[PDB]
Amino acid sequence: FTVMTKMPGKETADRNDPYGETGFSSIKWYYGILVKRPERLALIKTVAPL
Amino acid sequence: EHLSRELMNGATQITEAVLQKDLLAAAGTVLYAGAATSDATITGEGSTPSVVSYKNLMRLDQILTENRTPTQTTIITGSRMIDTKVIGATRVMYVGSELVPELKAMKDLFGNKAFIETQHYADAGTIMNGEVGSIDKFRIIQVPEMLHWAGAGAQATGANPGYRTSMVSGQEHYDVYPMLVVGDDSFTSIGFQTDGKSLKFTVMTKMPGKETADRNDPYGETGFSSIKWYYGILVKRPERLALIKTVAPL
Amino acid sequence: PKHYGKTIKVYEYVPLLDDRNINDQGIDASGATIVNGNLYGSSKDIGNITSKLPLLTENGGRVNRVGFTRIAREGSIHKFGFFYEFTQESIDFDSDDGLMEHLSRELMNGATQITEAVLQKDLLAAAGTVLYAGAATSDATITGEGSTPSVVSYKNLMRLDQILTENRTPTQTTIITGSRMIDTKVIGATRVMYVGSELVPELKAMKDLFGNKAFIETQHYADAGTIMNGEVGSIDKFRIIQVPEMLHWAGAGAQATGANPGYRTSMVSGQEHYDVYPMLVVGDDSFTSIGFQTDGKSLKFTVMTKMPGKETADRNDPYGETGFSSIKWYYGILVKRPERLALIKTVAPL
Amino acid sequence: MLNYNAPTDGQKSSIDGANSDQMQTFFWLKKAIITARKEQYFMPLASVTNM
Amino acid sequence: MLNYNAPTDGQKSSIDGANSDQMQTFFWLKKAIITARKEQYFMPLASVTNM
Amino acid sequence: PVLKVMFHKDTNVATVLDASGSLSDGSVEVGTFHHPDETYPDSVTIYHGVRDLLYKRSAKDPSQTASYPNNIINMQVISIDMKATPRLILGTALPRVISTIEGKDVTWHVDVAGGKAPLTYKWQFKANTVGAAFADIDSGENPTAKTATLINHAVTAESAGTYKVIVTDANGTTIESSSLLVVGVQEPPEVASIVAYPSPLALSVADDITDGKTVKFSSLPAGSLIGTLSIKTQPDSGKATAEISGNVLTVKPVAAGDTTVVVTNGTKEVTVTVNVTE
Amino acid sequence: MPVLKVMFHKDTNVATVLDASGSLSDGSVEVGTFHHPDETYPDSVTIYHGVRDLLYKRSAKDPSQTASYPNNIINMQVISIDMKATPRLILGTALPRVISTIEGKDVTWHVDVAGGKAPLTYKWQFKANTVGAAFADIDSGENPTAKTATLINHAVTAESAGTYKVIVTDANGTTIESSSLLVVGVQEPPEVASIVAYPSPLALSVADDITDGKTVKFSSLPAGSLIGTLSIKTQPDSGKATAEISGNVLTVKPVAAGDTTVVVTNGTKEVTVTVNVTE
Repeated sequence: FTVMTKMPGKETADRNDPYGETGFSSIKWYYGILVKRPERLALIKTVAPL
Repeated sequence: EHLSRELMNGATQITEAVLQKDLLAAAGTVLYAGAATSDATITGEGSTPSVVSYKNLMRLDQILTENRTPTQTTIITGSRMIDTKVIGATRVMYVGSELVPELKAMKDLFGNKAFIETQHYADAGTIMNGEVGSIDKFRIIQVPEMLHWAGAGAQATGANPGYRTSMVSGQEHYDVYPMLVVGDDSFTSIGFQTDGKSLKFTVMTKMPGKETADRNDPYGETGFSSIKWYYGILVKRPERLALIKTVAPL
Repeated sequence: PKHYGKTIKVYEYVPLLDDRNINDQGIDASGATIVNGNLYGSSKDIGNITSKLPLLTENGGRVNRVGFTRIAREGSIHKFGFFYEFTQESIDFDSDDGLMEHLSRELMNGATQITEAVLQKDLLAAAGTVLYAGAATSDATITGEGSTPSVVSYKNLMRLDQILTENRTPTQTTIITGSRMIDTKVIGATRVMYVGSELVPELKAMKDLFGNKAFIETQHYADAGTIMNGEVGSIDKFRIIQVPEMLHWAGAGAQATGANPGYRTSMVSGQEHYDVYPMLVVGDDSFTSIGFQTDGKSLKFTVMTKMPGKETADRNDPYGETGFSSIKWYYGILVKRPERLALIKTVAPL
Repeated sequence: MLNYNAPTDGQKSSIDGANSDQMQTFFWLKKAIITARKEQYFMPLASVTNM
Repeated sequence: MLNYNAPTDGQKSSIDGANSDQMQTFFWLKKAIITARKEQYFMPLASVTNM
Repeated sequence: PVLKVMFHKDTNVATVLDASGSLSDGSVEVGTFHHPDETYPDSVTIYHGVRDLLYKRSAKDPSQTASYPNNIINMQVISIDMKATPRLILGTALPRVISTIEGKDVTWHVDVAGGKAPLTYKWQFKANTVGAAFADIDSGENPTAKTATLINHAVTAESAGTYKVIVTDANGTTIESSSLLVVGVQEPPEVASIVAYPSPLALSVADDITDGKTVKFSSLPAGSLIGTLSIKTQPDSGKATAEISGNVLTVKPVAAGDTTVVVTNGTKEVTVTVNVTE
Repeated sequence: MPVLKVMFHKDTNVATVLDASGSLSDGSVEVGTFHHPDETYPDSVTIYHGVRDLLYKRSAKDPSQTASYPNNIINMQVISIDMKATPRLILGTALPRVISTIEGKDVTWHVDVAGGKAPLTYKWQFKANTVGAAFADIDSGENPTAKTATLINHAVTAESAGTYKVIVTDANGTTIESSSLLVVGVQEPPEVASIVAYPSPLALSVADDITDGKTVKFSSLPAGSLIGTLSIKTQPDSGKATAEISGNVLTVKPVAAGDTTVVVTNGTKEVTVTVNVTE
């Protein structure tokens, strides 16, 4: 996870918000898998009781 | 790295082209080859085509002497090597690659070869950067990026004997090519915040990350790179900028 | 290297101001999306350049955005080889006990000659700067008769040098400024050109733009400058090197008739056609040879020999009377800068 | 016969099936081809007056 | 904006022209997948008499 | 193509023939094979094909089949006589991509060897639009489409696409090559001026009163869109009359003396001086 | 890339993204249009990047008019985006790139598609591995599964080998497609090792079977071997029964009580049918 945070103040003062009253926090990542032997993943599909 | 190098190369080329265009437009001493009196009359066909001649160069030198444009080079009085020639050229002329063969085929007043190649006088005098030879009064410098006026001449037809043309409004017209002499004190560059230089590039680069993370992009996925500058010239002595307008062979 | 197929690929990065720079990144000085992102490209027209200048105001903004591009070049290798066979009797009963030495020497000489010919043919086919003599526009229009035969002239050499200067092909030699020996001449040549024996007389009869002899023999400047191997003289900007095995396109020109003033021709499909001869310039960094398992050489010969005896006694020859010797190799080139390979095509005198 | 064939031309090697191909059909020469900066002849001619 | 796009899916990157594409669109895992030898149950049961 | 192979027992001569060929020298038919190979076109050849065919025939009698070691396998004594049509080979292939700009002429050239002469050439074009298929380039307006060399004068943005050439020999065997054409397009520069030619316009009342004379207009720089022209200021009606159609002004004399016509595209103006003589 | 309109209310600072045929009568001004699945970078940008680009060219004092920086709409934190256009169509479950099978096995393809405007229609096509073959609609009448999301090609032969393509369309006519190569692996038929007759023995009654007789069917072993052309090598005793063979079926008719045999051959293998005739 990559976390970016910018608190209110000089760090967010800009022509859009000259006073720098807002901040933000974001999180992002990359993910994926490679399936080598799909036949070794077994699955049963069924209904379930209430 | 490739992109930054290409950006800087483009910037320098653009500045060179702009300065050249300004110098060409600022010329006060303009001479038209053949019988042409304006750009629209520059023609490669007919009985008197607008091709630069030896007498045109002689008259350009005459005009530059009448208005007292200072000379740039000293004459070469010869060396002791065999097959070397003395050179009386005292001025510097800038031409494009398109005109060089035309200047090499030029005849003098007696019908002989007017163009002198650098090897005939390289031993006695210094060869300038980009020089291709000399004609009676001018030492010819070939400029790789010499500009021209595409399709600014007369209308070309099937009678075109082999001069370059450009398509204008669906019709073919002759190109006009410059032969430029840049006299001393003719112009100066206006240097604003350039620290004594004629130009100064300001390059701003922001890479993706927390530098570009913003209310408009909380993730900072994008960056940019920009280049900017100021430029201007002051033309002091427009008559010291001499120009010859002519067609060029294919 | 091994296990990468037979091909080599390389990137070429185009400059911003270039007509090959086709991209969709363009935004003009008013902020509008535009079809081209290379500004004015390779244009030299003053009017076009002025309209596309990246002008900027005090407000800044998203104006004058540009893009870039790159190209991929490629080349590949190919397989070659040949062999010959002999019997035991051809060795034992032959008068010359040194026959096999002769045969092996001739095999290797032939192999080297073939590799040289193949490289020359590839270089000739890969030329990006091709010039046709006379008024010809292709091989089939190269003619030795008519009102304007396709014979190399002073202007063709001038134009070839001009083109090589515009595309910035580096020069290969420096000018010779003369000597104090009487009867010597100064040489302005800066490039090296390769021609065959058949064209040299035509070059030696060439006239400059004013009717004087254009060809300068080496003795006239050998005192002041080094003479290159195979050099015969200089014309204008080129120092002429005579290649003993220069190749030509036999019968590739236009049809030849009784009007032929004396140029070379070949019979093609029962019909007479003019021969086309090359004048080749090999610029620096124009190409490279692909060396597969050649230990840094452009080529490597593998020789396989089996002599008569038990080494060749087999189900097919129970007596072991026959032997063989073979040669094989790989070769290929990668053309990096095709415009730096210049070529003039012309007819040649008989 | 197991043949290399010509994978770059769409002719697969014998070892590769309908759902396989050569991983490395070419070698990448990592040194790129670049052009040099164009020359300038008029910029050196300009004198500078400070603004 | 110069975008990577999806070269593997036929969407060229902004930097690649008609003559160019990505030299490396994937990473090759050189440790291959193989299947083990099938088991034998009757061969161990066999005694041998010399012929 | 399918190549028939004939074998002569007494001379160990294997003759390769077209599918329809035949011999009457006592040779027996041993089989046929595809050349070039359908799956490995450039990995085997006629020697391998003949060897494979001969491997499955008896050495005692080539008419009958046999297995090893009673088959013909010693190729060292087998002479292969080639009488079939030579393989069609593409000598000079087209450049996979060609890049240019609008208004440039583009040439494609192909060299083909082998096959049964005479060869025929047919060029095809496929536009970049979705679902566009190859269509023959009509050889009528463009004669070069029938030859090995194709020339397209003044290409445009609509010329961009894939160009393919199909070469067929006398036996109907086909070989083709393709190239992609990329046409660089740039925004047309804005009109910086309009040029009139001739200007001045000389008229004679005696000679020009019926038909008048014409002035043509062009834009600078060349290739800029001149737009719609109109007369902003008419000439003096006592000296001349003027009408404009497209980029052509027609001026008719009325009486001797000088006048002017001002033509505009709405953003730029050009004055035509008109000199009228008796 | 369906084109989407964008309209902007200057007081609420609300950007409504609508369909090209769509409209809003709330005081919103059209600010432009943009292809949503972008036509060059379909997965590198979204609606946000399109609204941000259309609003940069419009004035922050009157969105109906155009403007340049620094007087354009460029703070998107204050701007909302109200989507009222059809959602983008998304292949959630694509087809495998290649399915490998053997002859006689049933194959099943299945696509899952999200977004679009209901109802989503489906159309399966097939291209042959033959030369100059073009995609052609699978008969949705013969195979009723070719009009659904799951195609089922039962008992695939070598002729089945080739490219299958599904085309999913929304109520607006927007499409999206997926393709799969089928490889149908083929093995030489085993040689016939024997012919099997059933029933054998054949029981006949003179009273019941004299008109129509009874039939014996033949099969090859192993299963899937080519039985070839069958013929009677040895007829039954004509005083007990008569026999005729057509294809792989022997018909035997009783004549009188008692046992007999029929020998059937394919030219390489033989099978004897015992025939027991009762009164």
